[PDB]
Amino acid sequence: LKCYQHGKVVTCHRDMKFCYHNTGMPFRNLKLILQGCSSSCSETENNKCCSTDRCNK
Amino acid sequence: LKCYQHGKVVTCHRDMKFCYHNTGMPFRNLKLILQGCSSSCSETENNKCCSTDRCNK
Amino acid sequence: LKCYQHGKVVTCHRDMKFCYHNTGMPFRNLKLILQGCSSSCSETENNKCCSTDRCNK
Amino acid sequence: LCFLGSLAVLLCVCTERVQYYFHYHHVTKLDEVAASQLTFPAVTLCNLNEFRFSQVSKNDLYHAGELLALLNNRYEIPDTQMADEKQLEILQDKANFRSFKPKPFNMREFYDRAGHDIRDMLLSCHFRGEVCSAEDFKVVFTRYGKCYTFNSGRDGRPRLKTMKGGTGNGLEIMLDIQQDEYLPVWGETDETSFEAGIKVQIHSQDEPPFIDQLGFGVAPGFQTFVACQEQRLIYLPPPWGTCKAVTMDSDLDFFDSYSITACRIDCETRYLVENCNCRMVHMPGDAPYCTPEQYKECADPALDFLVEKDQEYCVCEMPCNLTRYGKELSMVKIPSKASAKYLAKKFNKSEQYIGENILVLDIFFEVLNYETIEQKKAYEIAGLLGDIGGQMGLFIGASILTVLELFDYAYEVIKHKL
Amino acid sequence: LCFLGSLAVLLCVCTERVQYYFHYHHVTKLDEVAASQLTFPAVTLCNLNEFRFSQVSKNDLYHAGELLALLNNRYEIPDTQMADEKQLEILQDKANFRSFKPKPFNMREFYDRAGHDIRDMLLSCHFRGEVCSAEDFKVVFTRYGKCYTFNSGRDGRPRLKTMKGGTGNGLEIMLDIQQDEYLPVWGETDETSFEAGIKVQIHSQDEPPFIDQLGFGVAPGFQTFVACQEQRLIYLPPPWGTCKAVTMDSDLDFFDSYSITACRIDCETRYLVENCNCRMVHMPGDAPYCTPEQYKECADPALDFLVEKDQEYCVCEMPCNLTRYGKELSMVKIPSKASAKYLAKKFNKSEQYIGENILVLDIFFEVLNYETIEQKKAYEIAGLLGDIGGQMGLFIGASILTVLELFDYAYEVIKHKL
Amino acid sequence: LCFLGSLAVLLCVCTERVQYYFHYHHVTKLDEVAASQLTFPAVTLCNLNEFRFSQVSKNDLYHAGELLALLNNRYEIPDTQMADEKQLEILQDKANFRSFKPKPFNMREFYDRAGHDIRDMLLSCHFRGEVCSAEDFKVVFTRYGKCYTFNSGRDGRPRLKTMKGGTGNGLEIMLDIQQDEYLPVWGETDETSFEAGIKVQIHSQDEPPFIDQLGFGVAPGFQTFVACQEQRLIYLPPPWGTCKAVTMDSDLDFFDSYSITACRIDCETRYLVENCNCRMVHMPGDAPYCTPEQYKECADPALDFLVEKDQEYCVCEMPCNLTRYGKELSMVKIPSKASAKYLAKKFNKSEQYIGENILVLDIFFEVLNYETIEQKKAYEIAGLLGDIGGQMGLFIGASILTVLELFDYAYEVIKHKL
Ligand SMILES: *[C@@H]1O[C@H](CO)[C@@H](O)[C@H](O)[C@H]1NC(C)=O
Ligand SMILES: *[C@@H]1O[C@H](CO)[C@@H](O)[C@H](O)[C@H]1NC(C)=O
Ligand SMILES: *[C@@H]1O[C@H](CO)[C@@H](O)[C@H](O)[C@H]1NC(C)=O
Ligand SMILES: *[C@@H]1O[C@H](CO)[C@@H](O)[C@H](O)[C@H]1NC(C)=O
Ligand SMILES: *[C@@H]1O[C@H](CO)[C@@H](O)[C@H](O)[C@H]1NC(C)=O
Ligand SMILES: *[C@@H]1O[C@H](CO)[C@@H](O)[C@H](O)[C@H]1NC(C)=O
Repeated sequence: LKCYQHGKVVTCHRDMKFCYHNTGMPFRNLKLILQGCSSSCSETENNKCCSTDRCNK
Repeated sequence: LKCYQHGKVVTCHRDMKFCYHNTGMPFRNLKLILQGCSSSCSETENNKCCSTDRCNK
Repeated sequence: LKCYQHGKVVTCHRDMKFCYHNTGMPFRNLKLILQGCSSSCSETENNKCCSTDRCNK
Repeated sequence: LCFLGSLAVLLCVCTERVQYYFHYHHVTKLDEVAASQLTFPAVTLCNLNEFRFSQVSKNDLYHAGELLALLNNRYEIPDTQMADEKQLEILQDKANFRSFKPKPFNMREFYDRAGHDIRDMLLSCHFRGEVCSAEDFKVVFTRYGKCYTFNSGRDGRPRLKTMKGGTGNGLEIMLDIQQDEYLPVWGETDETSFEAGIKVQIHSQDEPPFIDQLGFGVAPGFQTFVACQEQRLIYLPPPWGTCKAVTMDSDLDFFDSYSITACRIDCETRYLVENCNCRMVHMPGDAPYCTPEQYKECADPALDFLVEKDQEYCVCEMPCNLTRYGKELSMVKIPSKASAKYLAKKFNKSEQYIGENILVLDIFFEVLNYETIEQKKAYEIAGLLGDIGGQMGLFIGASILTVLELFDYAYEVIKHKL
Repeated sequence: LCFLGSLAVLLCVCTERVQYYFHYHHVTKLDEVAASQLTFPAVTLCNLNEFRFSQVSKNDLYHAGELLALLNNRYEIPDTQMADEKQLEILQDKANFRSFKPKPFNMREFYDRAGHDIRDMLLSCHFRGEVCSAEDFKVVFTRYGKCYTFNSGRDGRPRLKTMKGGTGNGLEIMLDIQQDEYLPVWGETDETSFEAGIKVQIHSQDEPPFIDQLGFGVAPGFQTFVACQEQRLIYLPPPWGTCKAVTMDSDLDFFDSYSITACRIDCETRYLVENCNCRMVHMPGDAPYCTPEQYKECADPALDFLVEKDQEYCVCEMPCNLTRYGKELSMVKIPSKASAKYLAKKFNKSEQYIGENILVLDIFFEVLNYETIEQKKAYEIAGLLGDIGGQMGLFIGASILTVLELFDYAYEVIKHKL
Repeated sequence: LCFLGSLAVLLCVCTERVQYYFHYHHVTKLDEVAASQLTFPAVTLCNLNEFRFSQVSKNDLYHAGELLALLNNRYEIPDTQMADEKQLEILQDKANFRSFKPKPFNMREFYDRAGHDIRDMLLSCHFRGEVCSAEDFKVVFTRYGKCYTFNSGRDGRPRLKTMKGGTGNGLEIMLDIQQDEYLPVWGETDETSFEAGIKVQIHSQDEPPFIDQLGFGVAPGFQTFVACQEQRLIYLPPPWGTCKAVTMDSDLDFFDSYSITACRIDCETRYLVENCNCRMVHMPGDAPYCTPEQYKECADPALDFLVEKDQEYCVCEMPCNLTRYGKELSMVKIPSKASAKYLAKKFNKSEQYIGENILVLDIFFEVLNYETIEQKKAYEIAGLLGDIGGQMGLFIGASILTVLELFDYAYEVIKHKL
């Protein structure tokens, strides 16, 4: 799995599953922008947990 | 060599020779009870330095 | 390369080139006597930077 | 005429290559698995003092005055001379024995209230930022007295994990060792220990702690970053190497899993029960922890024979799922001149008490790595026939089919010829 | 009738031996190259305090009183209670704000004059006997504040070398940590650090320093011989192992070479610029170091989310030219009772100031060795056909020429026969 | 037409496989031999001071006042200013030289009575419980002055052994370093050493001690458990690796066995005897230890050229029976507040003298293991013909018997045909 990180292609660890994208997860008085590799999806509003390569665009 | 230790079968080290049994070796105001692997026999009264497997019963 | 060191044959390191002999290199109020392996020659007066084996005699 | 002379050249190379199999040689392979989850190793820690001074009573002094190494065998303060005045005043007052009636005694009860409680040793336990507390420490018993254990894995609590490196992602324990309440040492014995610090052993969850013979030390007044790097070992069963790989029920008389540390404790329990039916409080079993007066006849010299035999009396072998932990210390002086008057105000203590009795452990993984060192058998049976055919494919050329059809050659020799 | 029965014995051994190739097993080899020249590893060192006390002004307190963790959000001394009298007198005098007009602020300017200058930290830098000086230390910026770097290799200065072992052939740095000018800590926060010492990370020249997560510590008042032994690592590209072996332009957005440390800094720069266009002073880039009041809304929680996610948010892989450095500490107490009154006279300082604020690093190679650990692929393609022929030279006897001339056998089967 | 086209495919694979032999590649194998007996490594230890202060006389000051680095070249106290009053009173009284007649001088006699006697350094030597004594320490001479050696193995005493792990089964040496009798350091030279502790090198019995360039340090006021784990190394002779495996008489001009440490001392002895027929007291030989006034012309700069050449002047190679010793320190603060007034009463010393000048080494094996790392040649001659036959058994099918009977084919070509 070789999906993106802020404009750089980066392979994941071979134990790690599908990656994701998020313009959310507020956590404070703020609205974060996250993108990276992952192992657990929590798709409610924008967590695009797509298991295809180069999916986060 | 796989002789006993207080009711458990236990292999010795491959450098170690015959094992033994002893209801003796006083050493204090007491009469000890010993059993284990060894490399030197001192058979005077009860040191059964038998080189057969499972000999200490 | 297996040239001498004060009367003992000694191989050099395989990265190290020609060895030498010197009854010079004053450096103080003295006139030194040096002999050993080396990697750079500076032959002015007596630095016999000969690249043959057992050359320093 | 020459085929007989090349078969012996085959037979010499075949005999050495079948004896090369009977050496059971083995090579070893080192990897670095960049893992993503790692289990935290179980940290245990013991104070270097066995019984605190301000929590022993008259009957504890009357029943075990010689086991405390404080009293005379005829029940007096033996060398009460030129030690102290505050220690000596409280000593003779709790050693009067003027019509002091005795009480029922129990050694396991003595170690539960005269050791070191963790509620006043520990000041701040941490884990990755979230605030650890006091009841995460499973109490254990070993030879230094009362000892605690972080991340035990037993009694229902799961095994904690970590997923980040660096110094901010492990324990940060600000302990306190209380040097004032150590035992007075105005006497002189063979077991005398002048030191004052904590012994800490890092191990996996399956072995019981063995602080007597495997733990390092951490000095007070020095915060010590202790790195870690988890290793994994896989050894081979005999005759390649040595294992107790049969893990159905090998020697687990009081435990569940097998380990080289748990062998020696199970040894020293089964030996002592065969002598006077005792066990010490650091010995797991079911026979009763025996009376202090009975300790002096049988239980003391039976174990002091073990430290004098000049051999490991009870032998065993290592298992082959061993996980060690390599460590790399470093020290930083803790009670700073900027930070002196805050810690004395907060923990309600003196100023000079800070610079002597404050210790800060800090244990963390360095890089999330996995250094596995395993043994593999280097000449298996399936490589024997594969290497028996390199030379007969070169020397004589004959395949085994030329020997397999040589059976069909024999039909015309025993049936038709004779 | 039997040749069909031996071909399946060949086909089973051939299928496992072509699947043994698809495991991509690898063995590793350890050498000890007795080298003759070795490059000195770049030593960096940071004080454990971020901003000195005696070099902050009114406007620095007015603009960043909450980032200093010294002031109230409504601009007062919050817990100014029972700390000191000399610290408290100078504090309220530089925190009056009675018609104190503000000034233009810049955080990069604040760290250049309120950190720790090396001209009064360092006292005696050495290298193999010849006297090192103060301007050999390239200034760097990391999370502990202002940090220095010996033997950087950048900015035109070449990489220094060493050619002899022993303690007399490396650095001998008599530092001074100045515990008087630490920040007062009468408050209490989550980032509070009571310690007082130097964190020192030894690394190769290509990685930027990462003192937060890889450096050990050296306590003051103790000269610590720190040995070294240079290792070299060669890992393999996938699917054998993992490398970013393509080094044309992999991720070097602000650096030139690739390393596992420089991945995380390049990660945390590119993440923060995608949130509020800031960067901290320890973040290489081109976007502006942003205002202190803007740090409190966006820049603070965006990075404190990173220390709370409980995963490495940005992943990458190790390169395969790694050179680590194994270390082995040891300590010797420096300010001797013979040498007390000379150091206080020479450096013009007190007596008790010596035994608290003097540190002597001493880093040197032990033996000029080279411990290389490389990975080699253990079943290549050229060993496949070499080991496909051991069994067919044994089972059936047939070479591939008997299959190569079997094509010439087929000319008499399709042309002449049919 | 095609057999010529498959022979070149054989010839390419055969040429690379005979050049693979000429690389002399080698793999290395790591075991863990669970041994039962282990020999104790020879511990040496040196104080960091060369000559004690209270045992030098007038003529020692008159003859070697400049070698002591205490006097003026025109025989005066050079910088006798603002050091001390008790040191300065005894200094000018033993440096009067008012009609002080000189005496016959000998440097070897000076080091035997002005170094550090072990009878007042050592307080309690132990070994596995049984009480070690003072005369087990063979006196040796190295560059720090007078140094001692436990478990030497020479002079008739056998090599001691150990058979149990743990902290209670090795040395427990309560040393004393006597900081009061260090040299006064009110001057300033290049060799000035402010520190005060013990340098301790653990080595095998065959190498002479080399404390200058291989030993760690132990600080006073800290009991340091020093673990050990015995390694064994087997290197290979050239052209596989490098050995001086010929051990008949290689370079043993003043020793018996060969070692990389004993090479450099034998070098620096044979070099200095070729310059002015001197030797220092730490140089084994037969030429006389020369006069102090003669040291200043020839013997001083001939050796200070050696520390300036920026190369190892005399090279050699490592042997291949090397036994190293890996170590892992840890520290515990010794003079406890409970144990302060006993040690001051027993050894008849002050209270503040205890916390500065008491050191407790403690060296012990951790687990009775044996980590052997040996080099084995990976492509021998007997594997060459074994791997020359995998391809000719596959490419052409021809055995060497088809070449061996090709000689019998040639009888019908040169005799009958022509
Ligand atoms: C023991 O080792 C085997 C082989 O490595 C492994 O699969 C297994 O999980 C291990 N068992 C335990 C309980 O660790
Ligand atoms: C704080 O210490 C003093 C001094 O002994 C004591 O009187 C007081 O009770 C202590 N406070 C608490 C809450 O323990
Ligand atoms: C990277 O590794 C290769 C193979 O070991 C080596 O030849 C090369 O010099 C290395 N490059 C750098 C920049 O270190
Ligand atoms: C030396 O220290 C004293 C004490 O503060 C000071 O007055 C004096 O100026 C200092 N000397 C120098 C050269 O800094
Ligand atoms: C040298 O090495 C050989 C081979 O390992 C060994 O048999 C021999 O005992 C060693 N000799 C000495 C003196 O250690
Ligand atoms: C003990 O120390 C005192 C103080 O110097 C001294 O007078 C006395 O002689 C010492 N005792 C012995 C036995 O050395």
